Amino acid sequence: GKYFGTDGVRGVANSELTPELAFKVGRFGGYVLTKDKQRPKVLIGRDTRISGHMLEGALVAGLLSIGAEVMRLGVISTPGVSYLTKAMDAEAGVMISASHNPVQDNGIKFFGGDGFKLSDEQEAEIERLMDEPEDKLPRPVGADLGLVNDYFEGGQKYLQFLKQTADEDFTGIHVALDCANGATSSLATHLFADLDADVSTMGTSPNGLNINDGVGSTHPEALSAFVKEKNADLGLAFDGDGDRLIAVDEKGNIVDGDQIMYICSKHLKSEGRLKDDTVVSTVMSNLGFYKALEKEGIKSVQTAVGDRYVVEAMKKDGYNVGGEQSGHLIFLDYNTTGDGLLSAIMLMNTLKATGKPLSELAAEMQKFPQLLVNVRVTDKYKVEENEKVKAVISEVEKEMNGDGRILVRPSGTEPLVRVMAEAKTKELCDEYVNRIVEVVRSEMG
Amino acid sequence: GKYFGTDGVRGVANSELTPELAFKVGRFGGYVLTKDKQRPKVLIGRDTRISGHMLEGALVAGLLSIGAEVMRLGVISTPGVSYLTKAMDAEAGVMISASHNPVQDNGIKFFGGDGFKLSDEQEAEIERLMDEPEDKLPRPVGADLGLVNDYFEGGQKYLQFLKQTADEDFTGIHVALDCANGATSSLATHLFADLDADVSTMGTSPNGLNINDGVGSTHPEALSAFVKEKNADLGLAFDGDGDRLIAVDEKGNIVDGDQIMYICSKHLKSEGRLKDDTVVSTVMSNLGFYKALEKEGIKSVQTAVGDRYVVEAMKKDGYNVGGEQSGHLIFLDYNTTGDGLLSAIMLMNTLKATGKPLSELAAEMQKFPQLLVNVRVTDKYKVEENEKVKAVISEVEKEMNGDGRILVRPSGTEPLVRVMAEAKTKELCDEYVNRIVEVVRSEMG
Ligand SMILES: [Mg+2]
Ligand SMILES: [Mg+2]
Repeated sequence: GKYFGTDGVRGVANSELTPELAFKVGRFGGYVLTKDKQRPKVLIGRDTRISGHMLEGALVAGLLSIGAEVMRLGVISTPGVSYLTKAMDAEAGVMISASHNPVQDNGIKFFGGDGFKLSDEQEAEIERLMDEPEDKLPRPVGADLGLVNDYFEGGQKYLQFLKQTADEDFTGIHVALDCANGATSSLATHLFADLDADVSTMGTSPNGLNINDGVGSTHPEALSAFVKEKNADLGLAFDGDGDRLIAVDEKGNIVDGDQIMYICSKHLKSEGRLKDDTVVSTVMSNLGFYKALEKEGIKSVQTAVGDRYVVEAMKKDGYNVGGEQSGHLIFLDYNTTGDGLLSAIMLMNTLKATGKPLSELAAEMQKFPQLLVNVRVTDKYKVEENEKVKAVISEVEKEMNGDGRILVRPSGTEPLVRVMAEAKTKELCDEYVNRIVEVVRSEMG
Repeated sequence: GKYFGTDGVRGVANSELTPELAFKVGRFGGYVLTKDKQRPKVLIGRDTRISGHMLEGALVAGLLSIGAEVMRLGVISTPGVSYLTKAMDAEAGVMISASHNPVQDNGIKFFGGDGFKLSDEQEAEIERLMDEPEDKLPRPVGADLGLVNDYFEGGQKYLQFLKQTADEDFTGIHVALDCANGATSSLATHLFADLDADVSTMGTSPNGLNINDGVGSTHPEALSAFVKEKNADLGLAFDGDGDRLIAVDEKGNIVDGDQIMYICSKHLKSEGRLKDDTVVSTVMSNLGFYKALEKEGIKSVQTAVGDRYVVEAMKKDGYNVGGEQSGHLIFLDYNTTGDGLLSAIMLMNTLKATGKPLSELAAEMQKFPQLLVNVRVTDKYKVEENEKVKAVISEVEKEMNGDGRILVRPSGTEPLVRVMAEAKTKELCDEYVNRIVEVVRSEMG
């Protein structure tokens, strides 16, 4: 009924996301794409998950059973697929991965020919075919059967395109890489060695079991240690499929996606390349990122959470740069989806154009402290309105006067509500939250 | 109910032999083998059929969904699989091919750990699982899932083993190869170039569509032309999966499996290596092959048609050499199934040990002429007994007195009977058949 969430088709591999489903996906999916060509060119990529092989085989089988021309890519980052499908006029690109999730999980994600996600009505038709119980789709025979020519060389192409967006050799910079034991493990090390940086690596020994196991964008603490240990200029932590980037300065502090977006968009404005000097972001972004934008004369468009809205916003009005705090950054001049390595190169560009250390460049955006307090309440759903709670909030907001932010949303999992403040100091956070919290306890408990 | 015929699982690819079935085969097949190891090592090979890829993917998926360790071999001859599985203590070997059949057809064939076909009771259990409508077999998750390490280097191993059975370099011999555009296309050319023979090739440009297309063991007429055209010492014509060999002499005449068996078994007797100086063959063999055996003091055991009986016979009583007229020859000292390249090397061994041309060596076995006549009859099933027909046959037989043979068997397809004589001359054939034929017309018509 719905197999395509916001990440395409996800599940625990073999339990929920069965090789049986990956076959029907590939078989019906290639049908929906058979309205263009009747030999649609389709690219498959995967990350280093052990189940990728089981799913790639079953999925490739379905694509060849309706006549699609299949191009195995091997293990490559999701950006690589997006770039490659558009750069080789393919009708689609599939990526088998579950990003930063644990190893038992896998997923199937589709790209149409433009390098963006598959159109929402195309995904619709697929789902409507997978709920009929009788496959009456064609079964080509003999030479009408699908044909496979592998392209394990495609990584080298994507690599050479990234290398061409480097403004100059990164000589003299000692960089440390955490590749999450995932899709970027071989790509990243070849990319930065080839730009003549000094490269120390970790999380680059994938074996099908160890993806995002205390490594990668979402477990940056290890890379923090490894940078201080090897006295590196910075650390780069991609996630399992290479669409996120989180950095680490020479002093070992985490540099999140808000700060990277700041650092780079300010670099692009400095070169005339940021278009309309605007930057698209989500509501997930820290208040002091907007503050830092106004102080550098960069307008901002804010959207709802989710890659699809950030990219839709940039597309409508020609925007050059977008991103979320998670490390997902889109440089629409170069690639149609978030690209960890691309982010990394723009970051390195800034490091060598300004000669400053990454500590200093991340300083120029002051993050506002946040504070969460969880109030157990009897019925968490009748606080949306309340003359005493909704009042104390509006009071607290205008008092802040744009140098702070409130958010109160009932938990879904549990019988409690989450009160969260951003302010310019931890102490303003404490009081602002405690005002709202103590009147919430006045009703429920 | 029965999916495993004498060639394992055959069908037209995607119509009858669907990627769906290849999945259940791989999934249930690896289960039946999970009673040994619970991570059974399984080898897959294939020929150059375009559908091999679709079936290999689906089949590999099923093997990984019950935890088998899968070793893709790439394209390799059926002998290669048999040799390799036994030489690497694997629990099974799968070969995806349909031999000499047209390209739209494919098949799945299983080898147990000994390098012989899977035990007949193991194949039984598989079939009994594929007729239950509810897969309640395990579904390992996470690291319990199957694991794949490719071994495309395995051809080079099989190649180096064959190269070690060559009694000496084949220098000075100009050999022509017809590889049917199949599994032996890359193996054969590297093997004979490496033994320093002068090598002309044809049917070695496979593209997934052109397997056994007027080339290979069963269409030898092209290789006949190509040998005369390039003035070669001999031609070798393997079939689609490399288990058959048919040769061609310098004058362009076909040398069938009876004659190869003769030529080689006489060579092995000459070196003390033919064991009990016996040779196993089928009833399909030409009468003058037996005659030629008695004249060289080689005993013979004769069996029913089918690889499985020839190999069972050799196994019971330790026999060294066996084979059918089709080119399928077993050299149990070296490999557990028919091996085209192996046959070829034994043949080359003889050519260089005796210095004679292949014309002369094939001369020493005089084939008896055969003759078939087809008699339309009203009910072809009441000639098994007939006082007038069964009498004229016994008469004709004892007259021949062991220098001839009769066979009369009703056609299945049609309303007629086939009368077939072997005699020492075409004229004895003509009369012997016409006697039997004219009394058959005396009843039916
Ligand atoms: Mg991701
Ligand atoms: Mg064969």
